[PDB]
Amino acid sequence: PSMGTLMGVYLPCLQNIFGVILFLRLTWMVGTAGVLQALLIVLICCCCTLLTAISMSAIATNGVVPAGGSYFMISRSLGPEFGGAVGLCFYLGTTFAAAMYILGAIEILLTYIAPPAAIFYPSGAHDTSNATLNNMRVYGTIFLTFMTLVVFVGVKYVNKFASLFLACVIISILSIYAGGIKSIFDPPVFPVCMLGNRTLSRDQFDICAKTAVVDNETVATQLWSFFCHSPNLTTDSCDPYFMLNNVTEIPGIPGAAAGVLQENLWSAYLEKGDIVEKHGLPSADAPSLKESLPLYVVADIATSFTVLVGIFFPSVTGIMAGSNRSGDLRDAQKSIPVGTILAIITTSLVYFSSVVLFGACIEGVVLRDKYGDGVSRNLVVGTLAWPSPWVIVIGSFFSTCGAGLQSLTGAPRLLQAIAKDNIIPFLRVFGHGKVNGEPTWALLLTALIAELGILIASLDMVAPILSMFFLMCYLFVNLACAVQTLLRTPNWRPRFKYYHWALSFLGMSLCLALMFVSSWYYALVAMLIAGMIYKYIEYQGAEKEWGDGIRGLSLSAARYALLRLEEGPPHTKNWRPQLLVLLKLDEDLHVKYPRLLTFASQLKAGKGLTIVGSVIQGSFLESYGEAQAAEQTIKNMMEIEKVKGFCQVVVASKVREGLAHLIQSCGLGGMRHNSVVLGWPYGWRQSEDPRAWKTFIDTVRCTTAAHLALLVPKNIAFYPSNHERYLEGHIDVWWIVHDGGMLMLLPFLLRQHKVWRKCRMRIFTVAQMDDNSIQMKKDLAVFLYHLRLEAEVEVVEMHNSDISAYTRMHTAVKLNEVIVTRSHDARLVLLNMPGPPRNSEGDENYMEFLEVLTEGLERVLLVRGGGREVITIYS
Amino acid sequence: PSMGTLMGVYLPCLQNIFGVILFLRLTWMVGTAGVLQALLIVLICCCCTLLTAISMSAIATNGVVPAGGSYFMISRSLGPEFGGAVGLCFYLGTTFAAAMYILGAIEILLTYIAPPAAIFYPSGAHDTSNATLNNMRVYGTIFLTFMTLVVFVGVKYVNKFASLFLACVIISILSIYAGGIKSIFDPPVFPVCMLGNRTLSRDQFDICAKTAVVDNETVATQLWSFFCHSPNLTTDSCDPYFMLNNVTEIPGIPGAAAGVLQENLWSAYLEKGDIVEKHGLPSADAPSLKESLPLYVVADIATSFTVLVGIFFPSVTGIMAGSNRSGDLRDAQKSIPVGTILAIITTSLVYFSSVVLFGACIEGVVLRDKYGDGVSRNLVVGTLAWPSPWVIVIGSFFSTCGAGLQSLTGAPRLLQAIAKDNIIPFLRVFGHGKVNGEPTWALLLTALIAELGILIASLDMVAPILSMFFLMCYLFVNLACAVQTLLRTPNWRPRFKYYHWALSFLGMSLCLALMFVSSWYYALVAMLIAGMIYKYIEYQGAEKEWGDGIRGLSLSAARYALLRLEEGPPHTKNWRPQLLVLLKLDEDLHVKYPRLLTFASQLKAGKGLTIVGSVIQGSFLESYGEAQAAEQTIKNMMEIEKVKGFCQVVVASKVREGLAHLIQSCGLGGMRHNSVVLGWPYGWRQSEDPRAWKTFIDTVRCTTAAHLALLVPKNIAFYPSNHERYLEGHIDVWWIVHDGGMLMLLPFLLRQHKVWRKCRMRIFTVAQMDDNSIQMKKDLAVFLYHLRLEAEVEVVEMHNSDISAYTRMHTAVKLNEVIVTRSHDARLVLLNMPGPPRNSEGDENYMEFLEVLTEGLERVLLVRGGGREVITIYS
Ligand SMILES: *[C@@H]1O[C@H](CO)[C@@H](O[C@@H]2O[C@H](CO)[C@@H](O)[C@H](O)[C@H]2NC(C)=O)[C@H](O)[C@H]1NC(C)=O
Ligand SMILES: *[C@@H]1O[C@H](CO)[C@@H](O[C@@H]2O[C@H](CO)[C@@H](O)[C@H](O)[C@H]2NC(C)=O)[C@H](O)[C@H]1NC(C)=O
Ligand SMILES: *[C@@H]1O[C@H](CO)[C@@H](O[C@@H]2O[C@H](CO)[C@@H](O)[C@H](O)[C@H]2NC(C)=O)[C@H](O)[C@H]1NC(C)=O
Ligand SMILES: *[C@@H]1O[C@H](CO)[C@@H](O[C@@H]2O[C@H](CO)[C@@H](O)[C@H](O)[C@H]2NC(C)=O)[C@H](O)[C@H]1NC(C)=O
Ligand SMILES: [K+]
Ligand SMILES: [K+]
Repeated sequence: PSMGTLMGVYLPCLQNIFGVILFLRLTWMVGTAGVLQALLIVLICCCCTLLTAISMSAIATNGVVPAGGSYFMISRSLGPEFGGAVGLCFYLGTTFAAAMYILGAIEILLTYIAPPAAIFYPSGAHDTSNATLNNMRVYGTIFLTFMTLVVFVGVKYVNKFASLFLACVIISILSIYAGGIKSIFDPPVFPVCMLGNRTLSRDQFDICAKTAVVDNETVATQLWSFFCHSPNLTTDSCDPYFMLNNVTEIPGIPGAAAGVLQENLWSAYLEKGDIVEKHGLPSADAPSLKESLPLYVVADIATSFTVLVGIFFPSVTGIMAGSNRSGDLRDAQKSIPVGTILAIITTSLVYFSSVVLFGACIEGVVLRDKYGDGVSRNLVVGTLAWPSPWVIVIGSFFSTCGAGLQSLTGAPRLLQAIAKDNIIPFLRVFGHGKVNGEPTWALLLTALIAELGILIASLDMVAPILSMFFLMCYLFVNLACAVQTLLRTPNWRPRFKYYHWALSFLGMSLCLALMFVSSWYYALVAMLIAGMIYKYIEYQGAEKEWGDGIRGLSLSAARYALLRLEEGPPHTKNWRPQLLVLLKLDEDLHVKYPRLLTFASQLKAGKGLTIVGSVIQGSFLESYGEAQAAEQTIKNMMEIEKVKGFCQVVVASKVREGLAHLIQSCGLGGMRHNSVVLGWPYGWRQSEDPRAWKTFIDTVRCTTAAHLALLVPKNIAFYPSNHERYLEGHIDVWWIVHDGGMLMLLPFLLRQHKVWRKCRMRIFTVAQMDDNSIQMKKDLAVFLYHLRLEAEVEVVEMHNSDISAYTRMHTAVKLNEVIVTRSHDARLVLLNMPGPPRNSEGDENYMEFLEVLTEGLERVLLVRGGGREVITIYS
Repeated sequence: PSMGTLMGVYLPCLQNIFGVILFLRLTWMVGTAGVLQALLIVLICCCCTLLTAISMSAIATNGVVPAGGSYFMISRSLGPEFGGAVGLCFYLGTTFAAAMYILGAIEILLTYIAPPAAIFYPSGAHDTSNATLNNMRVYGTIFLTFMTLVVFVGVKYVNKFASLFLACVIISILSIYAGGIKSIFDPPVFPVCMLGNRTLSRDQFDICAKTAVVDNETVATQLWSFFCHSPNLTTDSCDPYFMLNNVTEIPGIPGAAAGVLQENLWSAYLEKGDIVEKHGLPSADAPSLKESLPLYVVADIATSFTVLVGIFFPSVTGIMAGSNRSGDLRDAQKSIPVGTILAIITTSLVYFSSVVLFGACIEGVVLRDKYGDGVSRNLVVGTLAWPSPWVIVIGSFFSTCGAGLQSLTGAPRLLQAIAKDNIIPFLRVFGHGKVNGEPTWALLLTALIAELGILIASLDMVAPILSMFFLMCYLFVNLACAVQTLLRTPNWRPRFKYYHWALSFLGMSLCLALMFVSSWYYALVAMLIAGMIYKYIEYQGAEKEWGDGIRGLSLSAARYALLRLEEGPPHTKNWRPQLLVLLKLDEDLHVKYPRLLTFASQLKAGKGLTIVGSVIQGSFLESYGEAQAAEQTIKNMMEIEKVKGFCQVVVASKVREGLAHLIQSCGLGGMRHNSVVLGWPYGWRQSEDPRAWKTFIDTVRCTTAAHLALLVPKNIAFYPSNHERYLEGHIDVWWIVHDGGMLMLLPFLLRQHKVWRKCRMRIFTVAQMDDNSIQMKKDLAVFLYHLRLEAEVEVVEMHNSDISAYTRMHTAVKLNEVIVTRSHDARLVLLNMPGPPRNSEGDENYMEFLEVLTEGLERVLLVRGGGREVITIYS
């Protein structure tokens, strides 16, 4: 591990991000859309790329930066899914970028260097735009096969050629800028011929004039014959437009001044078939024939803001190239982000400055002319260069061929990596390699896809697909980062100093909008294939890890949610009850109190969680069938009571030991239960053995030991069935000094049912004789009215000296008289359960008085909190 | 509950589905696109509607069909979510349908019945198409407020007017078809004026001729003056086109023959500003001035297939109207589907037949003329009617006004219902109602939205928005049905005889494509708002049911997945191991064998679930802190071993009782554990108490009683840490007569780790002397090669007479000698664990001899299945 930061990540990213659009389709961009819109487009693309770089840096800061490429980092940081989709998108982008590079190199070879090097000439104006496409296809396939053979046998020569090509691009840029600086003092002389208001083409004729002077006489020029098909100057059978307008010679490079910048500062789009047009030149109007149109210059494609953005976008892709040597950096956590960001910044600055230079040095005629038709078949960008345009042409050609080489040697690499990681089946056969490791069948697949792309044979028509794939990958990386940060995933801590999920969300939205505005059907199909591959990967993973069923990807979801649930710290406010239900089974293996199940169902109304549990005496090794039958019958009984939950039965030797074990064993980590529901012991005096009720008390102690809310309804046989409706009544809630957090909440949560909806609460808190409640009543009423739940509230009590719940037998009947006289007709009574016996011997007399505390009442529901259970909403 | 099927669901659905597009913009559809394309569009729309009807019928067959409207049915059948989104989409669709109906009524009143009833006249050709829009806005707002007041005070009159309007529509259709039949014998005389190839407008001038005969002389007509601005026939200062063509009187209704159908059988689109043209009429070519263009007929909008589909789609919406009276049908499960399907079928048949009639009776000129400009300002559809066009005009006007009334009285209904169900907060204030129940502020909201829609003031520009909302609702209902069926959700049993999830998926795809092809930005914004409201509803539900945190919607997901997990029947093939880990804690509350955790981590490699458990002796009521500390320290220790799972600690009085309870208590319903991992007792002879090892044996019995796979590694101290890598070795697997299902699977699952990846399996199954294994070796090799996992396989054994695992002490050493000689150098040894002791007294000597099977060996991993455990992949 020994590599610098400039040599490790800066230079490779710089050479990858720079491309051929800068040398072929940037002056056209500035000319056809104006300086302001050009800067706007560059700014938008730079913004999405920079936000994606921020997200990539956040990814690269997390973890330990596993060695090997850039796909491995994303896969390790974002799970097995979100890696296959982005991997395939990147692969398709690389394999189409190779084809685009081949097409650009072929174009440079054909229209600039050696025009005679053509197979099928486009003879005649008829069917002009087919021979060029056929030549493109032929040369593309020949170059593709030759370069596949070149990258087959040897690769290290290509490896050093990479630095060669970077040097070529650098010298090209410096040449351009030196020429731009020289343009201040004295510009090069590259005249352009002008006819009326439109522009001619100088490649065919020689002199830009109507009539010339030869042999001491005035004679019509070659332009006269080529435009009027009449070698006699007296004929008038040609276009009236030529005889109605008059010719000039405009300097192709006027210099770098303010006026030239002001002239072409505004947008001027065009439609296919129109003529690139000057703005400030005088000209009359007249019709024209159809034979003269071939001897003009014409826009080859309809131009628009969206189309221009789509064409320009590939000129900024290549951000993720600064991770191919991730296993070699001396400092992985630091070098990658700063290097990537600096590379993006310097490319953006060069783009801005070059756009301004083109706007302020070349007029709107040359810039709006692809292929340099208006200027002697010459490259427009090379007109500015200092020594000569040929250095620019050679540098562009070498850089384009080299970029094709790296793309074609890089796509099989990640295809083989994805294949060897074994997440998609057929990639397994697509994965085999040579003895050293160089791919041997994936190269054929990428060659076939590159040939398919070349078959289109149009540089402008291929760039949008490249843009779609790269934008789609960027959308997934941004979305993954944003969601992972927001929803608290474990093992995701991007300790980067300038990261925020809002930035990732904003970049996602911005260049999602870019992806859709550019082309909606390509975006739609890309999204469909990405979603399909994501779901297929998820299904394969579920089949592999789990029992290989259609239920696997539900078990996976449950496990993933339960693992997410561990990161958060418990607990905040807004306490809600979660119920554990304890039942007793008759000697005939049948339930005893289904009304308790009905009550538990109507309290939660099908929300939250409920775990019904039971205990069967006996050994486990000889009573498995009994437990298996009891679980099934409890499951059947729960279905008819409209309660949704889970069941559990544990065979044990001691029933109280089984209950104690069930107290904290039910539920998984974080998915626990919050409260316990247990019944009342009926006829304990009838039974002679204390064990009929002592176990009861024991359970309470455990519920106090585990800090769990305890609910013990009494007279469950009188509780209403799930069918009997109620039309009128009053639910009394006798709040006392403590545990008021939920005593005012249970009526609110229970009101949301078809049974008790008609009733109204009658909270009747005690008014101790020590201090009156004139203002306390107002404060409590204000607190109730501030919350959603509100009802009649009063303050009344008979005595305060008696110490019942202060920290004591007469105080039981003393309050019982008031309760019975004031709440005899109430439908239901919420009441605070007292504390457990102080010592072990205090149990008996305990059971002595709680029942006379509820003697005479029909229905009571004793409640104790024994925990923290703070509440904020509603209550 | 007493209602028929024709009066309950057929007639209301028929009345709702028929609209104003049929009477205003259907002849235009047939004229501008041709019969074939019209039939194709109608077929596509009918297909999506019919598939949505199939899905709706499947929904209506499930459950008990809860009473009240149609929103309640969807909400009950598809959960609280997917109901709010579709509810809001339906509400917006209805409140824009009201505006569209108002606009259609305004147009009918303005351009057909009383032209003078205008406020802002469009004087002059300048700014012509804005005064009409202003008139539309003024009349729209005045009738909006008037109709809001009408539906405010009284509604019963509107209720009977509904049947009135249905009768009006029926009589209108009957009149149209009677006129179509009459067209066979003798057609009505409605001449159209023709100039050359283009068509004039008869509303302004009177006679369609060049020069008339008056006062026994030849005098130029009013057309001469209105088209040449010269009351003298000798002038020639007007359009040359008029002087080079002719004038004819083409019959506007030629009859119903084959030739007329053939003439307009092909598509003919047009662009905005163009003139409708006859196809077979001869005419010369000449230029024209700009003063004559106003005295022609012009297409008011650019026409295309997509635009025409978008305009036509609202003419089929209204399927869900056959569920408003759901709480009153005599038979809910049967009447709704058949009635809805029959209504859709009869509407489709009427649409097809009327399209064919229009194609085969009316020429392509007037059909392509909106507002009937070419025929005396007359409605085109009313030209065919038997008595007179006025009956059609009156019926259309009354039907449109009534449709607006029902839309405006229906939207507040479901708005109030959604508000009262309390799923979105501000709907609470939007929900207040009068004493009877009629809404009082929701009506204000829908009135404002309808006013906003009318502000557009264009019938064609409003229909696509309705189409988008209705299609979005249909997309959600179809997607919900398809996913609900596929993922085996509980409480979803659509017992309909003609339902299949493939149909719902196909309809979803088809009119998702419709929604996107019509307009992509409207579709995008609709999807964004639907997704946002869905997520907001989910978040609010999580906050309400759960502890009101950002973790709520993860608990909800876990619960929902575990509830889905119960429906499926266990278990299919492809057994996979799920581990429960048993640990012993030192007296100093510290772990003993972290190497066991490392082994459990490398065996699963972060897949499946792992539930570590422990047991602490003592009472629970006084040892809570010990358990709380032990759980935390085990959680800390698990993190460094790269194992992901859950922990559980249970305080108990008997350690073996705690283990027995932990056997089946860990995990929830369906999220259970499949196998148990327990260590080996070291130095049992050193200990005098049998409980040091007897408990061990006891655990095995429980694992046999619960039918759970048992794994007991020996010499765990020598097992490698997850850091020490291995370069060479051999993992011996000594398979025996039984339990071969996973003995060949454990090496395959364990191979996928960075430590054991270098090793290779050496399966060495026994070759009993009873029968050779020459062909059995070939069969086993074929079975291995068929699966992914394969390795060296041999057959060897020293004797077969000895009965070791047949159902016995010398047979231990007899096999031990062979094992030690043939597998001494192996890295790891997989071996089949024998059966438990036959009786209780057979435990001791049991522990006597198993160890001689492992005597001398370094690492052994004894395995027993004790279950079913069938495997299909790989193995
Ligand atoms: C030749 O180019 C210029 C500008 O189009 C014209 O030549 C002279 O300049 C003015 C400006 O148009 C003309 O109106 C004069 O008639 C020209 N002659 C002078 C000033 O002596 C002229 O318009 C062009 N030639 C033709 C035939 O159009
Ligand atoms: C260039 O000069 C011509 C006059 O020779 C300008 O006039 C346009 O001529 C074309 C051809 O008939 C018309 O279609 C346009 O409508 C004319 N433009 C008008 C009338 O504004 C032409 O605009 C000039 N081009 C520029 C200034 O870019
Ligand atoms: C209608 O008749 C005209 C001749 O009066 C046909 O000719 C068209 O004329 C316009 C106006 O100049 C041209 O733009 C078209 O190109 C002509 N079409 C031809 C020559 O085929 C016109 O086609 C007729 N339209 C029909 C039959 O639909
Ligand atoms: C307009 O009408 C005249 C009618 O005279 C057409 O002239 C045709 O040729 C001679 C000369 O009048 C007549 O005998 C024919 O009967 C005329 N009609 C036909 C169909 O041949 C003239 O061709 C018409 N111009 C059109 C249709 O553009
Ligand atoms: K690039
Ligand atoms: K309708």
